[PDB]
Amino acid sequence: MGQPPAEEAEQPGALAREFLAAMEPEPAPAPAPEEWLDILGNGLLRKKTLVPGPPGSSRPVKGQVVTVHLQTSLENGTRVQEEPELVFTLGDCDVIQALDLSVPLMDVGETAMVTADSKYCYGPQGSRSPYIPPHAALCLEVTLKTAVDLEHHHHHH
Repeated sequence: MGQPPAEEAEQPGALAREFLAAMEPEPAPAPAPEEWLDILGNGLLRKKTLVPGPPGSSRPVKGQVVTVHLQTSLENGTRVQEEPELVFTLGDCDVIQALDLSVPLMDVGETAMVTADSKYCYGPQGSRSPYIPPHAALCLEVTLKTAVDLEHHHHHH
């Protein structure tokens, strides 16, 4: 005996033969989850560690001006902007909020590819080189190469 019988009836009218088949799941190279860790758990802003800190890294604090290298691709793959070094005030929205958060989520020395909705990038804002289309999903690769402490002014409560 093979399998336990769980099939009742014969033909309810239709049958549907092997007519249209284009759903064949064959093993594809590069197993990527596609949907990574969403920074806000909102679905639009996700950070993927290419490398997550080679040495005994440290995550810069908001306030420290950190050097990021970003080269940003469009959701189709078109890299619209490249900048080998951008030093900005973390947490002070000195950048795109996607990045401003991704850095604290990044350890020093790592390179994270973040896909963030243009709304966290340059949706109705537009990017320096290309005015990035609104709510277009930006995929930016940021190298946190350096972090330096330069924030000791003011306070908030």
